[PDB]
Amino acid sequence: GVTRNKIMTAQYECYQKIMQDPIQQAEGVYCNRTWDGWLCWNDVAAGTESMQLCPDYFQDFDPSEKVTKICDQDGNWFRHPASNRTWTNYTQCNVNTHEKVKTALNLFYLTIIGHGLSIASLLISLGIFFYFKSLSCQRITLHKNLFFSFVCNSVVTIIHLTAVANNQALVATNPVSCKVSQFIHLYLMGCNYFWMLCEGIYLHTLIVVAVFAEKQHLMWYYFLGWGFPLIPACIHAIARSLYYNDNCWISSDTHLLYIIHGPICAALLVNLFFLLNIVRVLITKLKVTNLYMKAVRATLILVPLLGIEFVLIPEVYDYIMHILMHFQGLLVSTIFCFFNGEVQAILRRNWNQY
Amino acid sequence: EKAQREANKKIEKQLQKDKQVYRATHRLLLLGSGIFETKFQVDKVNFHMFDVGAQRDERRKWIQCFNDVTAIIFVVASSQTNRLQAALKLFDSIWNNKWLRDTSVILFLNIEDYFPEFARYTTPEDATPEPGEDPRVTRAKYFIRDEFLRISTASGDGRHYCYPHFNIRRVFNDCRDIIQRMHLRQYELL
Amino acid sequence: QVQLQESGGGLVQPGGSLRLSCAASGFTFSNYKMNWVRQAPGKGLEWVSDISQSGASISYTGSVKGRFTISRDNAKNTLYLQMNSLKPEDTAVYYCARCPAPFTRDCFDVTSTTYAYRGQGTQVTV
Amino acid sequence: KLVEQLKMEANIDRIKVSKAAADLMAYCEAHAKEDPLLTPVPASENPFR
Amino acid sequence: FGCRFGTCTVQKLAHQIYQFTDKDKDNVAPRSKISPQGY
Amino acid sequence: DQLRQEAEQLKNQIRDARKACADATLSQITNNIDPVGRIQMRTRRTLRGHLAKIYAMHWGTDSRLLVSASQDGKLIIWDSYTTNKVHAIPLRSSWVMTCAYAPSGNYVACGGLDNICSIYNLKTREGNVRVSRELAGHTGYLSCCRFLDDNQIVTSSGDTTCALWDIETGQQTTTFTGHTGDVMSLSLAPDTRLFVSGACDASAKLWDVREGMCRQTFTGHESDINAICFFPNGNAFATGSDDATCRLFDLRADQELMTYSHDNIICGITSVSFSKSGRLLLAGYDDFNCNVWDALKADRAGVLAGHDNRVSCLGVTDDGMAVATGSWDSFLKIWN
Amino acid sequence: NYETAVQFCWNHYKDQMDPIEKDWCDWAMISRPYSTLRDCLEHFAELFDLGFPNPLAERIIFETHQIHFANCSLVQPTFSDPPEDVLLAMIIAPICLIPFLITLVVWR
Repeated sequence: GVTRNKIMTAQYECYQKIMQDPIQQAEGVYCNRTWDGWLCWNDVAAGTESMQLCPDYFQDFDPSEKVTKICDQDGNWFRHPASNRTWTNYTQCNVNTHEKVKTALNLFYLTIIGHGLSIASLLISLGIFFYFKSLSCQRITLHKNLFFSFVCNSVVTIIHLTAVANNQALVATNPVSCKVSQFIHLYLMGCNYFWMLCEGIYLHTLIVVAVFAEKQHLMWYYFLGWGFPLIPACIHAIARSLYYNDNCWISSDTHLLYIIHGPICAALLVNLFFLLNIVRVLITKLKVTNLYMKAVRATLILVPLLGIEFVLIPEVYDYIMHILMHFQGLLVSTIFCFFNGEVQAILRRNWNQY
Repeated sequence: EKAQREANKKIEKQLQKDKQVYRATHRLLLLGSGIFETKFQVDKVNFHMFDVGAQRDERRKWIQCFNDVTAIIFVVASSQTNRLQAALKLFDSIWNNKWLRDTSVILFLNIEDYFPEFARYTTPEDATPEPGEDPRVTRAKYFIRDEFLRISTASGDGRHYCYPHFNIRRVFNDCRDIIQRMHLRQYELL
Repeated sequence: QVQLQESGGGLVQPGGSLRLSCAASGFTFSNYKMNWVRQAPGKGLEWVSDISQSGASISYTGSVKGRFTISRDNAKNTLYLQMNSLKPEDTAVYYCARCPAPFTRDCFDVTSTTYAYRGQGTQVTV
Repeated sequence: KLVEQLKMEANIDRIKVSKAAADLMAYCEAHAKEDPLLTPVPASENPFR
Repeated sequence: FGCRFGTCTVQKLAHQIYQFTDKDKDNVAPRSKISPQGY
Repeated sequence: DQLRQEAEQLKNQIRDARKACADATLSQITNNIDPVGRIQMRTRRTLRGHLAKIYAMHWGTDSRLLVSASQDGKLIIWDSYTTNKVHAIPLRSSWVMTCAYAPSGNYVACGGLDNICSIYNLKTREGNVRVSRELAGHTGYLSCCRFLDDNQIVTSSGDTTCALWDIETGQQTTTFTGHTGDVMSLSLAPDTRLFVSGACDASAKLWDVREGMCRQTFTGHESDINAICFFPNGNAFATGSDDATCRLFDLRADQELMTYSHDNIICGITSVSFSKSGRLLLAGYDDFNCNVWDALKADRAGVLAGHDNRVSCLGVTDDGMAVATGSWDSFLKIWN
Repeated sequence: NYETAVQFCWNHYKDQMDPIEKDWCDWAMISRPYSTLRDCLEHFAELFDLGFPNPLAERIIFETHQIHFANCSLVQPTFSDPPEDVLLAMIIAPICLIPFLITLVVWR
């Protein structure tokens, strides 16, 4: 129903664009502004196949897929020699969308399951940490902060994807609340990787440099993990509204997303550098008294914590990448709270009593 | 009723102030009033050594008071009643004690009758002998080092480590290595 | 009442042989690691030999390695030091010492003076 | 030396073990009602809960 | 262009999940206009 | 002189005189009594604030205020009722191995590994506790100290010697000798006329505090005695050793009455204290847990399992209302 | 013929749009006439196998625009990319700041 209205609005837009500015500075041998029936075909150079992204009016048609339309060098559209009609193959859109939809729903369900398992495991871990109180160090405080950031990001992305990105009534309304949900989602996604960065900084300043116990002030870590991600997200919101504000910001074709995923990459690179330094000093320690079965063990123990999983890269490839980047909370909770020796022994001892 | 709460607040303020000093000092036991303390400092790090005098020769009860120290400085005396064998037995007892199994030991090493195998022992060419040194004394030193490593490497558990040597810079670097290894073992990386 | 009563050993010519026995009573002989120590005339105590609970691990001091053999018998609760090829530097009082705690691999305070859980000793002179 | 101490420990009178055990048990039974560790006192008067 | 990093895959997924599920979208298309013998 | 055969025949006569007085065992007597059942105690309180392992703790006679000593060099008085720290005394030497709370409540003694027993005054006019006295006459580490009153204190040292001091003048009034190993603990009788002491020679000696003689000596342990405590009656006591076994001795019988040991218990004992009625025997072990034994049937009645490190100390209130256990974990837990 | 139906259809559209002068640029309420005209054009083209778009379509659009939709001025480029140089500055502005904070956390 709304597809016909959108097509009529598109035809009205072609008419308004034709009537508004008929000033064509390049009025040589080319094809004129017209409407093939599904898209506004403006003034394009002749003898060239003017190709654009297929519209989102149909279900078979895929927005990512691009239709092909050529206008012949005779000052008009290229005529197909079968019916003397404008040669325009739109089959690519329909073929592309059907295969993509099946994968996309599977990835959505997988993301939901992974974030739910992460919520469960990290909640159990935070409960253990806050209940035992015998495991209370600075690293335990930073682990608590990281786990809270994890559960926050997971809960917010769950309540944003299944309510804001799957509801077309909500997106059509475009209420400030949906936009704030997208905002705080970006803010918490930044906080996640920046708390990974803080954990990496703590490991590096605890092992490599300034190893002696100085009881770090532990105040700037909070500002870096929770305070700094406010800077880009805000810088996003205002910039997004000023240049590319549409559809609750749901559309992700802008290079305004790099304001959020830009500093995250730098955090990942510096965490990779810190991981390299840590494994280097670990190998140096292991060289005096098994340098290929124990060093790689430390690497696979650190990469879920420091989040080098995105730099671990050097279609089952992308699917495994999604399952490793969405099960991050489960990994850190089973590595640092369920397989950690101290808490494991404490529970083993506690289990026979309560 | 409530004055106790402000008293507790001030007391915990003092305790949090004292915890910064406590965690910043490194306790060290020295084994050659009732205990002689010694404060010194290397690279702005304050070390606190304790040589325990005026005690009896039975150590099995008060040695348990020194399991949380950073390291146990262990000075052997060979250069009588075969003092080196007694030092070996003491080091073995310290290594295999269930409370000192997590405490590292720094070994400062500052004859063929009590050890006949030394008469058939060859100096390892992988040694580092300084010039102007008798081959006999370096052979003896490396033999003592091997006799101590035969005990310090036969372990099967414990987080202790051995740092044999052949002067405060060595203790400083060894305590730094001990702290690094402890931090690594906290993250289960070691 | 830890007794640790040892016997055997007298005046034997050099290069001879003896067998020092040590009957222990008042505790479970199988849970403790046992030791042989000796005190030379005009010298401090020194450690000679040791034997574990079961009897697998055995260690000696260098001077008696290959000559003396320690052996425990848990059924009779008795320690034995079989000595042969005795030298003139072996004349001493031999004490049958016990580790202070059971089920331990370390053995503190042996060879120390005024140490309990130690026999009176036998004078082995050559 | 030390045998005089044993002599001082040899002229003391030892009651029979049955009587000593009976007295210990009688004491433990006569004061059993005011032991809050084995007769749990109600929580309304327990100062730790 | 969009993103190429592994961390934007939660944004594009959302950007892919709302335009896929459209109540008014009709997969049926006329075969005349689909081929080069039409629109 | 070779009177060692005289010594052995005298100790044999002692052994036969002990055997003649042994009608039966404590089990044959307390074979028909009813067991106390499963004793389950929850951690009511967890005092926190010590930065290092707690070596010793002691209740006041009011059952509220408890003093605990840690090797961070701090002696802290805690109002166990409200968890608030009443006092935090900083010590000169940090290896305090023993802390005592005076029965009147005005002084606290602390000592260990410095050969000195320091008496700190609490009820002071300046509002700040200070060193009242420094008793220095021992040649080995202080393993235990107990107040007789505000003026007399008894100590035991690693030099195989106990001492009775006069705090006002600060000089050894009495010296108890006769042990051959480090005296690891002592226990004052309820009437305080006697006190028993366990040493590292596997023997426990009973001393009359008014004289300097040793009344009786008790053997039966196979290793070092680490803890000792009188029965609330004052006619018996209990000792824990490194052989993973408690032994209950009776003074009037001169021989051991009961043994508490399990085959699955192979760790030494660090602290022993009876309950108010003497039916239960609480013993802290190296397995990081405490065990509550039925002191009559010798069967385990319960296990307090809340410590992550070896339990160092253990104390019971004078009214039997709570049980304070300290540990190398640095936390004191009040059980009830 | 197709021209007769086209003329009748244009007359019907004109009769339906005569009272739409108050909303001559409001496509919300005027979408019904445009949809009817488009369906009419598609029918008249498919009945005679005519190609779309054709000169008749352009003439009808010029007629319906120069007389009715010649006063419309709506521009909503929400999907407009920000200036590349400005974009780059915004993207790297936070990144160029991270090293200062990480050094401050390392030292302080």
